[PDB]
This record gives sequence, structure tokens and C-alpha cells, in this order.
Amino acid sequence: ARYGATSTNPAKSASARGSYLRVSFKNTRETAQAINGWELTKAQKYLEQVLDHQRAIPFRRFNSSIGRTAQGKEFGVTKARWPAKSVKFVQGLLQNAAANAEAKGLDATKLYVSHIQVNQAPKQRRRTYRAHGRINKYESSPSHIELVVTEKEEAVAKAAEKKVVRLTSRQRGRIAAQKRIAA
Amino acid sequence: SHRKYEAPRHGHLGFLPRKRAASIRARVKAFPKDDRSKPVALTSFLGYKAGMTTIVRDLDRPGSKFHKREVVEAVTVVDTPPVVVVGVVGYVETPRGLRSLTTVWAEHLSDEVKRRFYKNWYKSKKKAFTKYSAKYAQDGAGIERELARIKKYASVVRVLVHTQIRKTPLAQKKAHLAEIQLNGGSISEKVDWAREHFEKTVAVDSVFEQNEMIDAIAVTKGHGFEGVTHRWGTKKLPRKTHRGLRKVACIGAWHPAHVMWSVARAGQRGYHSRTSINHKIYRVGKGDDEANGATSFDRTKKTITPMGGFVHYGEIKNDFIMVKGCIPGNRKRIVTLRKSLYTNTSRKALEEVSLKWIDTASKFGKGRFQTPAEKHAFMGTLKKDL
Amino acid sequence: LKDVVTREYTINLHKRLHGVSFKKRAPRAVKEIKKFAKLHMGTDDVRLAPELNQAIWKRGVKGVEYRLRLRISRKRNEEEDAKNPLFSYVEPVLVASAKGLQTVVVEED
Amino acid sequence: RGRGRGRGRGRGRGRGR
Amino acid sequence: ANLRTQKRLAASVVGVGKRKVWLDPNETSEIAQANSRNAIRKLVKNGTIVKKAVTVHSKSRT
RNA sequence: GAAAUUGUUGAAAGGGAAGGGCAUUUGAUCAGACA
RNA sequence: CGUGGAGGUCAGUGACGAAGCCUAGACCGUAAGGUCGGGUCGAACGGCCUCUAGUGCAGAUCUUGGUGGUAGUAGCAAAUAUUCAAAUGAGAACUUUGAAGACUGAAGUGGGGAAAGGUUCCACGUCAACAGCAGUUGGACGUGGGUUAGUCGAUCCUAAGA
RNA sequence: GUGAACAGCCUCUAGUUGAUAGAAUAAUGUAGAUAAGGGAAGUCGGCAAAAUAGAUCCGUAACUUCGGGAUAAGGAUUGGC
Repeated sequence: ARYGATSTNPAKSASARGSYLRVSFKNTRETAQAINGWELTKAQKYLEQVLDHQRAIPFRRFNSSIGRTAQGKEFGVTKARWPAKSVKFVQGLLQNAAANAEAKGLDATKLYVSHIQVNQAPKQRRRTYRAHGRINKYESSPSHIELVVTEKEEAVAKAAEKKVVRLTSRQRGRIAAQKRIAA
Repeated sequence: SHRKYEAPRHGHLGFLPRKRAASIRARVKAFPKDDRSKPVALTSFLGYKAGMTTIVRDLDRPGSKFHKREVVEAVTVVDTPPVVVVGVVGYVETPRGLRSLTTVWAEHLSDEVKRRFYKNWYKSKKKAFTKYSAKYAQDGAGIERELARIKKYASVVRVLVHTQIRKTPLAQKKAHLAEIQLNGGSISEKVDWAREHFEKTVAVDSVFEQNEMIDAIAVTKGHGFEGVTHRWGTKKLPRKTHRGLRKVACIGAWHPAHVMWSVARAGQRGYHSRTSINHKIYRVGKGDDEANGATSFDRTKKTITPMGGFVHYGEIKNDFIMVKGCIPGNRKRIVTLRKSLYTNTSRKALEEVSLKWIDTASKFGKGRFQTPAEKHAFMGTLKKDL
Repeated sequence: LKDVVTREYTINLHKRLHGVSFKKRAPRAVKEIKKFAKLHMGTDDVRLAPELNQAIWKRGVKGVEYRLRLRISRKRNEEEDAKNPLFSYVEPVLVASAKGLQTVVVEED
Repeated sequence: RGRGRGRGRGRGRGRGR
Repeated sequence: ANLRTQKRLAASVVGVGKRKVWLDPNETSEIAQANSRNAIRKLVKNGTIVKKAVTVHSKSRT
């Protein structure tokens, strides 16, 4: 339990997570941000085309000195990549999250991903060897991945505030003057 | 301090920036000034650069050593199929410049023109200029009201022409649309000349003629990213130079603390728009006449295409213009031939050029024969034919 | 349209290995045949017979022949239903010289 | 330390007079 | 399977190097069960492992 | 289970820095007395 | 004004929640600070009158520990070179087998030893970490097996010496 | 095997095919090269590079401690049958 900041109904939702996964944190964040809010049935088809180099994952924040490509025109960006290792981990949790839906009794035609969050994990330490007999760090950046799928609903909330009226003595006598004259 | 010695500037500062052109077709920035007494005629033409060959002619230049002597000169061959007028455009005078007012198109447009307006022509429904064709379905008042506005206003009138790409050996299948200014008089007659020429073809001999000095406007052959040694022609560093020698040593002084715009730097070379002037016309050929390569001194029955055709281009089957010298741009490139903006009387022009021989040997190697019958006569018979 | 067919092609492998490094010509000729079979058959899984691999590597890395006579047969995929239902099997044709032959459709006789 | 990072002895480099 | 240890035993049993030991690829199921040198001698007898005679170095031009 | 640091969500601003002081508008929010 | 501890006092507060922490929530003081509400938390803590000190940090190329921008950037380019099919497996550019192409060219990338290492040797099982890609593989991990002398050496003799 | 040769080069026995890969072939690099006419005009300076090169035959100066200098310098020949 103890997921991120979610504003969905827990009754009509299903969750799945994965901890201490040895994948790049920067590569996983771009794939998580390129899939948030999408329908689950369209999320799984889009991720399969990334492995076939048909569509690309737009890089928005961790995108310094990335080579630009022509497949970013769909998302209005120039720099995009195909992080195949992170997609195979993200789609491995989409399959697990979708499997928990029929156990809870959720019809798969209306699931869309509403919350997905990735954050850093404790690092695995190794070392490299540099010139003049020096030793630097050589570390991985794992991540914790969690996502929640939720049923889509429409026509939620009518009946806004009542907007109580505050009138003064002179204004009540003014609005009663047009009423006795016209509509 | 002073340099050590004075040296000339490397390169020309007026040709900046050296960036890629915005289009493959070079723009016509200037047109010859209009003369009201002259009849209505075109000011430029569109063609495709085929290649180059060699001409032998007599030199008529008094006071020179090669007078009444033969010389060889390199010439360019430009394939110029007749263009088709598809519309007219009028320009009114404004304190901010020239402004387009009304564009009137023809009733029927070929698929070559419609190919220009689509990027996915194989997927489109080809609906271009379908509702505009309903303006000709009435008595004609819809087009005439837009045409009478060009006679009153729009002191500058330009015509819309397109190339017949299907008459060339190119596999590009798409016409090139351009604006050509009409140079005549009586502005009303300019739109009457354009109205009669809708869906009509004008040849190349009606615009240009023999011994005429013209200007060539085209896009330079591209070369991609280039170093500073070839882009600007700077001196190479000695062999002892560490970290490379094909560079510029000093790119600027300490003060000002910025790199100036006048220093030589690496970047894109080629694919620029250039305008070469003072090019004499040597031949105005015909596509419906055989023996284009023949001359009144050679008399042999042969056309201008070399043995095996032009390299990377093909064979000429339409009208062509032969231009002495070099033309910017490589083969298969759209070019715009334009008349001179001034009357030249330097005696390099005004001479009548009469050729003696046209070289038609193969440009795929060291050709030894001009005609296929000449190859059979010199070599006799072979094993394959007999 | 599975329509299993078997044809015999002639590939101009001299023009596909032009300006290629001498230590990569034979490896790239294997990749060019798989690209050749993908264009004419449409299948993504292309299997090359070990006898045809001996024909490319007959004269070392920089010894690829100018023309090769091949036989591409399109079959049905088995063994746990991979992504495509059809694959292409390419076999060599033992002739004196593959110089002057065109495409011939070989019937399943 | 190694053959690089030369600052001290010099033929015409720094640390002269 | 992993027939790395079977090629090492067959080289010493036959008496040649590892470059001249041939293992049947269609009969790889029963080669992996031969863990001792006594069973390796058994496969050579029935033709599962052959000798793979030497490469000819002709001296005719000499 | 704090800070540096990071993700998600929500709110706001952004023409070669950002942050601050005085004054007010706008938005959000809070209090008092109802004797 | 604030901190650690000490004497006295408020027959002070507290598992019906003490201390700590969080809080563009509130109040008091010119300020150092103090108080309250809410969230979290789980066992001790405070007001005042006095005593006492290892008693207040933004710096010292401070110490120790942790984390950033740079940045998914520099880079993973010597030693001529790999390719096809099958098998195994959740998964194969890298494992195994077959076939092909190559190299070390016998002052070798061959077969043995000395110094040194100490179980790396062999078998089976395993893939979290390690093998700066990968891995079903490994000098890795886990469990076991293995070194047989009257003739080979030490042991004996003496050299420079001790 | 070639050759004077334990040189270089190719092969047999034996042993490896292990050094992160894939796709393209911009600039600038590292390594290897070729250049018309001139031939050190370059540069502190022939730096770097180029030329010469094995064998057989001919020929070989000044000087000298009479031993050398000397492969002096300078020329010709080289396959196959």
C-alpha cells in the first residue's frame, strides 16, 4: 500500500508496482510521462510499436544532447528515443495491473491509466579505474515503478454552490422599482 | 599591433549568410524595367540543365590575335520544353512595397500542376481547384469581375506558368510553378494577352533569340558540411601544428571579447542561390526538327545528344538553349533564364556567332566517335553484329 | 493471401556491395539477401540454408560473386505461432554460371 | 604523478623566473 | 545441451586434439549421458565420434 | 524518519537571470465583536 | 532570549497520547523567542525561584556522512573477422554442436616447469551480486570429489658467507 | 617452402575465433597513402618524408699511426625455357 498522490476512486481502480528494478531512472520517467492518461488498450499497442521502431518515446526533461529524429512530430518535439529496456519493464507492470482488474471485476474496455509514478531507488555501487592510479564511482540508477488503472466515468458532478445573496436596504428598494414598472 | 604584412580578405562578404536555400527553385529577385512601346512578351523562362559540350567557331574580334581563326569553347545545354500559362497575378503599388491584389486561374489545370499542391497525391481525392471551376460554369461574370479589377488597379502584372515535366527524361512527375513578369505596355493589354494564353503553350524562341546576352538564376550544387579550408580558401597550417592543421589559427583578438562575423568559420557549403549574368546564346534549337547538332559547315545528320545520351540526364527531345560558359547548378536542376537588365555594348556582345562543329562524343569516357555510323566505319565489323 | 509459391531469382550482388569495407562484404551479403527476400515475398522471417552460406563465403570475405542464383520458397510457420504466419526459405541453385537468367516460377510438383 | 600534468621543470613553460 | 566436457574426454581417448574431434549433432541426446571415459570409448566404436582425419598438406609443388 | 535531492498531482508566473524593500489592485485564506 | 544537568516548588502535564517532526494555519514580543490548532508519532516531559557548564554557527581550500548541476553527456575505437543452421531455455550478436571463413606460423595465441598464488583443478546445482554490453555461460555463487614414490626432489656435502 | 638466415611472408601438428554491437560515410582528427610543373624558394634548422638498398662483375681518391679509409665515390647485369 501507501501509493502516491491519487485522486481516483479506490473501488473502481486497480494498482500494481515494482521495486528495486535495475532500469534507468531517466529513461523510465520519459516512458511513464509519455503514457500517462492514455487508455489501457491503446497504451499496450503503442508500447509494442516502440520495440519495432515505428513510434518513439518523447524526451522532455532529461533530453540534453539527444540526437533528434523525425518521429517526434507526433508529440511536437524534436528529440526522442526508443528505450527498449524500460518499455519491457513498464509493459510488464501494465500486464500485471490489467490482470488484477478482472480479479476485482473490472471490464477491460474502459480502463485508462490515471496515476503513474516513478522515483529513484538505492544505487548499486561499482568502481572504474582512471588515469594516474585513480578510482571513481560507477553506479546504476534503479527506480521504483507504480501505476494505477481506473474505469472511465462521465457526467460526474452537478449541483454547485448556492451563492447566497447579500442585499442592502437601498438595493432592495431599487430592484422593487423596476418590478412595479416593467418585467 | 599590425598584422605582419597586409593581405587581402578571404572570401566575399556580400554572399552572407552561406546557408541552405529556402527552396530548390531560385527566386527571380529583379526583372527588366518595362518599356511601354515594346509589345507584350515574357521576361524569363524555365528549363532544366542537361549537361555541357564543346563548340568550334570562328572568332570575330578585331584587334585580337585570333581574328579570323577558330577557337573551342565550353557551352551548357538546357532543355526548355514549352511552358503553359495557368493564371495571371496583379500587383498594386503601396507605400510599404508591392502587394498582390487578385489571382485569376485558368478553367482547366493539368495533373502536373495539381501534383504541386499535394504531398500525398496517391492518397488524396484530387479535389484541388474543383469548386473554383464552378466560376466558369456561369456566363463568365465571376471571372470577368476578378479580371476587370486587374485592369483598373494592379499597375504590375505577372503571369503564372508551369513546366511540362512529362516531356523530360526526369522521373520527378511534378510541375514547377513560377511567376514571370510581362514587359509591354497598356496594362489592359497585359491581362488580355494572359487571358488568351490560358491553357496555351509558349515556346522558347518567342522569348529568346540568337546572340542574346541573358542571365542564369539557379541553386548551386550542394556539398553538405565543409571545413574552413575549402569553404573560404584559407592557408593550411604547417605539418608541425598540433591538434589539426585544417583550421584557422587566430579567430579574433582579446578585445572585443567576441568572435566577429567577418572571420572564416566552418559550415554549410553549396546549395546557395546564385545569379550569373552576361551569358551569350549560341543556339536556339527545336524539338520538332531533326539534326539539331548539325551545322551549315558540318552537314552531318546528327542531333545534339552525345553518344549514349547525356550522363545522369538522358536524351534531349524538346527545344533547348545553348549558353556559352558555365551555369550555376548541376544537372537535372530547375533553372531560370532571364534577359539582361541593361543594354550591353562592350563589343563582347553585338557579335553574330556562327558555329562550325558541335562535339557529340560520349561523355561517359574518352569518346572517339561522333555518330554511330562513324564507329562502324572505323572499326569495320565485329563478332556480335556479323 | 498466403498462396505458397516457389520462385528462382537472380540477384545482382555486385551493385549492392559497391564501396563496402573488405572485412564486411561477406557479412553484408547475408544481410542483403534477407533484405532481397523481404521485398519480393513480404515475409519478415527469412531463413538461409547452410549450403547457401557456403556459397557466399566461398572465396573469403572479399570474394563475393557478382551474381547469385537463388530459390526463394514461402512456407507456413509452425512451432508456437510466431508473429508472422509465413516465412521465406532461400536455397542456392547449382548452375554453371548465373549470367543471363531471369525469374522463373517453380511449381510445387 | 604520471607523464602528464607537467608544471614544474620546463624548457619554456611555466615556473620560469 | 553442454557437450564441452565430452569433447575434452574424446580428445584424450582417441589421441588427437580437440580440433579433430567430431560429435554427431543428430545424436546429441546420448552424448550428454556419457560422463566417463569408458562410455566415450563406446561411442567411437559405434561411429558416434569419428577421427576427422588431418588436413592434406601436399608437397607436389615442392 | 528531518534537510540537501527526486517523482506525481494541484495552484501561479515567465521577451537575455532569479531573489528583495515600500504601496495598492486581484485571487486564495484567517480572525474578531455580534451584548 | 535559548541549551544540557543540579536543589526547591507547582500534592504540575501524560497511553482518553509525553518528547520529536511536518504545517504561503493563528496569536504575543522592537528583537533573541514563546504559545495555540491540525497531521504524524509512541513514553516520558514542563513552568517558576536558584545553582552549574564540554551552553547558541553560514563561512575556517573546517571535520564526518549524505546528495546535486554537469549528464543519460565524455566515453565503452590497439592486438586483421566473423557467418549460417540446429539444440537448450521465460529470454540467445555472446552458451553448446555441426558447417563455412580466418588467425597464432612453430624465438607460437603450442606442450612443460622455477619464483609466486592456494583449491583457482574436477563434477553437479544456481544467476541476487561480479564478468564496466549481454548471458542459459564462467577463474562467479552453493554443495561435494581429488594430490598414493626404496629409484623424482627435499633430507646429505661444501662455496661466497652466517 | 622461399631465402645466406631462428629475418619477413604462406602452410601442417597443436591452440584460438575471446577485446560491447548495430546503422550511415559531414566537418575536424589518428594511422596509411598518391600527386602535374618547379625542387628546400618552407623552416631557428632538409624536422618529417622521399630517394639509395640483395647478389655477381668492373672500378675506387685525398689522407694515414701503413693496420685503414672502402660497400669510398661511380657503372653494368638479374625472368622464363
